[PDB]
Amino acid sequence: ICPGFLQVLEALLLGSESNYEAALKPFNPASDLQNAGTQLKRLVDTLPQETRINIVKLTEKILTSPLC
Amino acid sequence: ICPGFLQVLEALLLGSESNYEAALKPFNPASDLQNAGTQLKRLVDTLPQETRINIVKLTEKILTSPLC
Ligand SMILES: CS(=O)(=O)c1cc(Cl)c(-c2cc(Cl)c(S(C)(=O)=O)cc2Cl)cc1Cl
Repeated sequence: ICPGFLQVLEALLLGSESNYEAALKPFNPASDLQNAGTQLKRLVDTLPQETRINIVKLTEKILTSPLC
Repeated sequence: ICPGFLQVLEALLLGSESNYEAALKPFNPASDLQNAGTQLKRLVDTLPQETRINIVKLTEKILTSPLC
């Protein structure tokens, strides 16, 4: 799952549209499910710039939190 | 990283607030980084109900996509 998911990590924060949904193509998200992923991208293109590098530089401290 | 991250998966979609930030406590997200995680929760409490079970039932089809 690590590999199949980054194309969405960028299409989500480092993307704007077309790459996020097209990135979900290989995942063939259910109907509504995909719908939620589309808006998921909007919320990303609706925040400032620091909030962008933040959730991107934040999801790492929450998931891949270095240190112990 | 699989384990340390679900407390946020629920605090994010199955949560509203306090559990999401408090869930990031153990991850000690940087300053702004955490800021982005706070709004991250708002965007979740700002969508309908199907969009909620969707991104939750969607992030699985994108990441843990069954089948091949
Ligand atoms: C399935 S999806 O593509 O619609 C999706 C939706 C969300 Cl909310 C996140 C997400 C997940 C988390 Cl945990 C955070 S955070 C690092 O702010 O908690 C931010 C975001 Cl945008 C990630 C993805 Cl890939």
